[PDB]
Amino acid sequence: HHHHHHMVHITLDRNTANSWLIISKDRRQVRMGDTHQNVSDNKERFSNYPMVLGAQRFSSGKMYWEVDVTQKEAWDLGVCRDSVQRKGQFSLSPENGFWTIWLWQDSYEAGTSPQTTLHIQVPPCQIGIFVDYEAGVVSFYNITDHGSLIYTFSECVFAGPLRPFFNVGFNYSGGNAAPLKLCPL
Ligand SMILES: NC(=S)Nc1ccccc1OC(F)(F)F
Repeated sequence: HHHHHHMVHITLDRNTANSWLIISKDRRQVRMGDTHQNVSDNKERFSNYPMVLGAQRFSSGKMYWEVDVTQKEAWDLGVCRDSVQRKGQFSLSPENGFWTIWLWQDSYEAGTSPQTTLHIQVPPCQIGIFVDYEAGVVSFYNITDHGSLIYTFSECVFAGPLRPFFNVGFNYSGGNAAPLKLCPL
């Protein structure tokens, strides 16, 4: 791909974070803490899952960013509507306002309903995310494998402003403590 030149500087929005997340000073890294992180509750926080949004809102144009997933066992990445549900149980689907991929139990899947199996030969350590608002496209790239395509959502019906979306995953196994990191341009 030649999407790198639409690079945007993403930062994480603390106010949206699940109360167990720890976001770095520079707002570019996030990990699962081993307890509640001593913050007040608010209507923006994701309650049920270790999720957080980017601060940036996109309603036009082309945007690109990269995320480091090194030595994680589980995570979700992509974009979502600004108005997605925060409280309770929900599935990651375009019907619910999410355009995402994930790693879970040694398989990669796109968050369609029902989910779609991904075919990745080189497990990625960094993922590129490209959004073309006007075209209705969200694409994912394997930066570890020379930028190879992972998945494209097309004919997207965004129906609102978009925010970068992250899930660091639970750490029941003790093998998923590593952070998500926004990579430098
Ligand atoms: N709120 C729920 S249902 N679970 C949850 C979410 C975020 C951090 C911790 C959580 O409970 C757990 F520790 F049991 F997983």
